[PDB]
Amino acid sequence: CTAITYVSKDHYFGRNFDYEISYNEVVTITPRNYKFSFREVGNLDHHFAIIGIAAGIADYPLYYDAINEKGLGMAGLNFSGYADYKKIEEGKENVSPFEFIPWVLGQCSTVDEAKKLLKNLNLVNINFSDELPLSPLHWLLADKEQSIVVESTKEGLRVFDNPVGVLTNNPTFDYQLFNLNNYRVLSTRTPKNNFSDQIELDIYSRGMGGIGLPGDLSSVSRFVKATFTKLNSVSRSSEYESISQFFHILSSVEQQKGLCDVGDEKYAYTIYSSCCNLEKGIYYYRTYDNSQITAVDMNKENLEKDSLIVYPMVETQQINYAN
Amino acid sequence: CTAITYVSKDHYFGRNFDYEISYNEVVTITPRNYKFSFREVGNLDHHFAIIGIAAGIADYPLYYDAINEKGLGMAGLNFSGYADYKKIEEGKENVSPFEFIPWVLGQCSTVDEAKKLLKNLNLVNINFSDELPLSPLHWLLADKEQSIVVESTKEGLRVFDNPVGVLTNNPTFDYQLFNLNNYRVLSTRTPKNNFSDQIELDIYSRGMGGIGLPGDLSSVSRFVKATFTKLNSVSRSSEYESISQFFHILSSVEQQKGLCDVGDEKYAYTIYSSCCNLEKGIYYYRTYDNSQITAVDMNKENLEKDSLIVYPMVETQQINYAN
Amino acid sequence: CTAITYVSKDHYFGRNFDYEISYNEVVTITPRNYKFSFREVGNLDHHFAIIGIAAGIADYPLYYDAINEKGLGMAGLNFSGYADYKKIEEGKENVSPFEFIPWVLGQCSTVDEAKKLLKNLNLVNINFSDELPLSPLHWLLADKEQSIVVESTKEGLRVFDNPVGVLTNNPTFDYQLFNLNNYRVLSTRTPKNNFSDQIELDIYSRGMGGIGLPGDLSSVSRFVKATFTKLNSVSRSSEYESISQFFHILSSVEQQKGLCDVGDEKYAYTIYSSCCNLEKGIYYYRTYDNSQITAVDMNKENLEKDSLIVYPMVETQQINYAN
Amino acid sequence: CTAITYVSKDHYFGRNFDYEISYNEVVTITPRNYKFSFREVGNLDHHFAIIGIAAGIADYPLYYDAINEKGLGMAGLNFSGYADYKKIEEGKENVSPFEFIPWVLGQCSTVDEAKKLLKNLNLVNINFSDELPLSPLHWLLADKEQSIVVESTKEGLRVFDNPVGVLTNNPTFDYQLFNLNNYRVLSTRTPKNNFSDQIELDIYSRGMGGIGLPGDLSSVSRFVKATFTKLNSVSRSSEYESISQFFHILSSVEQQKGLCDVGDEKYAYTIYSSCCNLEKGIYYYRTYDNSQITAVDMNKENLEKDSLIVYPMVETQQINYAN
Repeated sequence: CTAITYVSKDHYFGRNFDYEISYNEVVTITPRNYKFSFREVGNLDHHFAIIGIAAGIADYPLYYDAINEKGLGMAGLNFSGYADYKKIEEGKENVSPFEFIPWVLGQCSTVDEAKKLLKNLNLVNINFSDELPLSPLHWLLADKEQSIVVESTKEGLRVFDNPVGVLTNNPTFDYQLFNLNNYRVLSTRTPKNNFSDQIELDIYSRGMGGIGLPGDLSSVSRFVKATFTKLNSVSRSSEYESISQFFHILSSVEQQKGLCDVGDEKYAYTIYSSCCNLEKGIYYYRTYDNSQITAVDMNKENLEKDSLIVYPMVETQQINYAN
Repeated sequence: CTAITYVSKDHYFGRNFDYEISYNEVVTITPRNYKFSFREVGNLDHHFAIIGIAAGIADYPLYYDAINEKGLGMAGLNFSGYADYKKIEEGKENVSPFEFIPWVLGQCSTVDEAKKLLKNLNLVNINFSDELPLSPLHWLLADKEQSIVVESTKEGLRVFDNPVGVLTNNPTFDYQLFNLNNYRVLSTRTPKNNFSDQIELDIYSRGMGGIGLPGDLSSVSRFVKATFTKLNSVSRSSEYESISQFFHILSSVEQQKGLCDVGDEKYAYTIYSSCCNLEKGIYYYRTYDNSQITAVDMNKENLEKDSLIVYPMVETQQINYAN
Repeated sequence: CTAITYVSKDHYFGRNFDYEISYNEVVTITPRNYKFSFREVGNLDHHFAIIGIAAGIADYPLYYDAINEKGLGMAGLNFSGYADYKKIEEGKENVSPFEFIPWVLGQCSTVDEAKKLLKNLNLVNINFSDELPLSPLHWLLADKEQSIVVESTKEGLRVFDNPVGVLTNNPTFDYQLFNLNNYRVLSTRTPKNNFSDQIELDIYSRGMGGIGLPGDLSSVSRFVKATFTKLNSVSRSSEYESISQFFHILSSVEQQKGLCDVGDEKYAYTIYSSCCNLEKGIYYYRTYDNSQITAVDMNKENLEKDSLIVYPMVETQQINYAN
Repeated sequence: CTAITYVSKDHYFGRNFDYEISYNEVVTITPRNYKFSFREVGNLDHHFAIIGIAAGIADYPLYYDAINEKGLGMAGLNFSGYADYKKIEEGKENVSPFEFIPWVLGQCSTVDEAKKLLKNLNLVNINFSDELPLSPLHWLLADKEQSIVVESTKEGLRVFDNPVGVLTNNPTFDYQLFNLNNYRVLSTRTPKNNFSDQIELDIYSRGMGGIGLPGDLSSVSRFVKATFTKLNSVSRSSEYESISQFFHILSSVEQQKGLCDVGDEKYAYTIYSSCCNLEKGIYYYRTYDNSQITAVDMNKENLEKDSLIVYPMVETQQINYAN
């Protein structure tokens, strides 16, 4: 998985969901008066509306990622072997990983607001159900001002500022930023010949600025490539051009089927790619086998309802036969 | 640019068109009785029908790439500094680069037929017009059996068998092939710890078998990653699944605006990406700002006509507003 | 700087000293009755004998690295921007970094003995003199059983077990070990063609198993190359063949004059390379401009002396003229 | 193998010889009246004196490399699968590769005379004996002005100007030179942060300008590292500092025992490193097991004699015991 933010005119949030098997992913709009019950903290009976993609195997919205009506987005990504969830701790706000996105997005308008709520957080090892045990995750949260990473590990809980607005998988976010130092030389422009002024070296290609940028599908490589591609993307003139650019950023680190064998010829691939406009509350998406962008507008729903609004995902190729 | 062939059940041919300014790219079908006049060789009043994308110019189909009704595909890719076109040479079939796609596709049903035709070729330095001078190019040709590469350089004209079915830009195809030798260790599977049996190294990420795959936008790196992506790709035989995978291959090496500055913030990008089904004579494309796949099927035209049939490209996002 | 341990039959400890200026380096034997007066802990009037290279600018052994008569080694290596030395701390053994090698090598026979001593350590910010401010360092220690790394950073004092017997410069040892994870595929053997079984790739060179191994003079690169070369070294068990292999390992990551510009054409270079036989108390060294190995044997001295025994370093080429 | 030239007042020529077995290497001086009989060309009864290292497996001087008394150097380096020797061709000068160093060095004082002598060369597939079959080789020749590469391949005989003064093993020299274009950005100085101006990247280590330089033992990687290390080396004009720098260039790309397994745990290693002063006729060398530089001065012999003068190689460490 790779989550990013991107600023064009509006502000965007979204991610590649990379895995070897799809359950029943659905787009779910959680309206304001859908009651959020939490196992160990106060229930939010009235809360901010939420749109995200979720696992369609429960009556509760099990969001992989989501934005709320106030322009704050949040995404969980695999953090296998690194995630550690705790026992209940008296004095702390005890929240399960499965409840975590509803907990933040339900009551925070901004990243700064989330940073305060996170001050007494303790992420507790409580499964949604016996059938559906907790996944190991870390989180990126973002609004139009900034983003942060939330990592609960053996050492404890850390909340980092994200100066690049990108997150992938392992390892800890401090290592991911540090590894960027190794790439200071990369550029969008043709480099000078610094190798030696004794020989003429020929600029035989465009794009030599970037040689060194890694192209594999590992978590660190994808973080570096995604970061370089996002930081150096142009902004665009319209909504349609902007989400174009955004999906180009996500394509840069997507996982094509056949390339990432995780087991007995079992293939991890980008099952969906999401792009969310934080100002407009629109959840755009593509899937592996539908390249057309689909838009689900949370503001077209009645956000005062008390029941989830659940749309299946458009999964088959949607082709424009033009002649 | 990057051009590839791919086989699922059918055989597919297509390219990324990578340049810093879009002109008037249009899908153009050349029917069988559109007379081809050649400046220095014998005319073809009747020939195979062709579909491809061209520069949108009334008087002649100036193709960047195309396929014919017999399942032969051909594309010109940039080859700046390496391309060399020749004086008229007596006893040769003297053919300009701008005429080269119509010359081969017009009378060749297979790559083998192209091989025999190319024995007598001399590519000559004649512009289409004073306003429209030749580009430096080389060519990938392909059918359901094989692909070849054609390079006219200062040393002369070579025809290479292309065992990987991929072409990008500079240098010569022999170097490009050789360089793959350096990537023998890349894998779709997790590598063993060969580094030392005295220490334990942790598999902290998925996709570590690809580490060392270049991810930059230069010509050689794009060649390596397209090749690795194409050769290790998997897909169902169904059409939608197959073109989906093909477009993911092209996505793996596309150029995002902002990342390749070719001189004072003029950015090279993947203006369009094509995929052609050689068996069904269908030209599918995406554009930088339209992610939906568009199909133009040469068989729905009247291929006995003698005028160009030109379609504007669908260039803005065609989005499914699903709610 | 790079420091390594190595086992053949005997156990060896040594380092490359990589810097832009020489501080009158000398081989110094500190005999047993040379009184150590520490600024904040108790004096050691009788201690283990020590042999190392030191800065010959005081009648005090200002060691860069050394071993003692009981086969324990210690080396200080640049750690600039990461090292943090502390205020005097109550209930701790407050040792200055300039006293640190004497403190440990004077009273410990083994790494395990050093580990106990290190539990109570606080490295204090006390300069040898107003004319010689403290250097930012971190330390490798080693005996015939194991090696450890000591880092005093802003977060505090950490002692690591060192599973590879190598250390370089920045960053912290945890990153350095984690980064090895990236090189799991490197091999001493020709790799299989894993890229694709659809194509034949030629083994055009010996040594292809190592492709990916970094060759630059940076701290992480040098850590990776010294680790791979050390762990994959072979040699027979004789003294000369063992130390030969050891200097070959150090040679792999030495810094050639001209290649590392630290400033205004100021060149950091490997001023010396050391190899110490822990069992025999022999300090072997080469220098940039003397490729011959020189040996100083601690045990040929009167170790009951009370004054430093100082040998000049042979720093001009000692050539065998065969005719 | 790696062969280099280097200039620092005097002009130096030299090589690493890398193989997994020894053929009793000796320094051999061939005096002016030692008769060279050639199978297919005219004998040299009188010729220039030569010094070099040879396989001590026959009474004929089977030089791996050598220099003559006139300042011209020539070395044979492994070129396995690339070298191709021919049948005798009427109207050529037909020379076996075993004859080639005596043929050239016997009678040329400069690289230009070598160029003229080479114009009609045909390297013929004729063994020294039934017992010693030819080795597949290419050559570096150098004098104080320039160096050249000679490659007889399946496609023919080519002579290249060598603008870097470096040669290794496979592939052809034109690819080796072309590949340097890929490393145009490497620098001896710390690069700026081109990655992005939006974030701060720290210079946590010295030598970061070199990051990307390959450090493995393969033919292309050593060519690239030897080239960067030679071209950026800072020259001291005195003899000992000059040969000292030279031997550090060759150490940069030496092959350590255990790291290059050529099959069945048989290990390729730098058996010797040579540095020849062309002006003075001195053959300086080190071996894998002797770090001290040994020097053989051709001009101290009676070069008017007619028999070979052999200096067996020193193959124990020559340790300077200082106490």
